[PDB]
Amino acid sequence: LHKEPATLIKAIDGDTVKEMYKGQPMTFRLLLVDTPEFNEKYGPEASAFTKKMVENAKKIEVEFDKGQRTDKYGRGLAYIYADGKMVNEALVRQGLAKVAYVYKGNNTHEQLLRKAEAQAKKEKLNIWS
Ligand SMILES: Cc1cn([C@H]2C[C@H](OP(=O)(O)O)[C@@H](COP(=O)(O)O)O2)c(=O)[nH]c1=O
Ligand SMILES: [Ca+2]
Repeated sequence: LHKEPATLIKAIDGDTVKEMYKGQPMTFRLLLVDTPEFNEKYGPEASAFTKKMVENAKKIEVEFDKGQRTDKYGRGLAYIYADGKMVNEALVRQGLAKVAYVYKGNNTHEQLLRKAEAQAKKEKLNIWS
């Protein structure tokens, strides 16, 4: 895989972010994770985590996997990086997302994220508390 540029348009919630990619606005859904909805427990906190992460970053990047790049709702599916740090993984490491939606096409970083989840679980972090 490789990183490609994008600029933040707007944080949306824990695992969705509006970004400009190849000069077009689009909503990205983070691969391999599931944050709770804003209305659920840790939802506000997930949204807050992702927001600060992408808003503070001098450089946002987008990384498509090998399978499909758009989901059935037209959302981009990618690993998103903030100054080189992966938002998907960072959420999971903090117990603010579960590893989820692991489809055979698009799972390059599954084991990395599962390793993070294990550590979050060990620490009884947030969702795991
Ligand atoms: C993360 C991800 C979600 N989706 C779809 C499956 C789920 O469909 P349904 O909406 O029919 O449940 C939905 C989960 O997104 P949210 O967790 O953002 O709701 O998005 C994919 O198709 N591919 C993916 O990689
Ligand atoms: Ca969600």
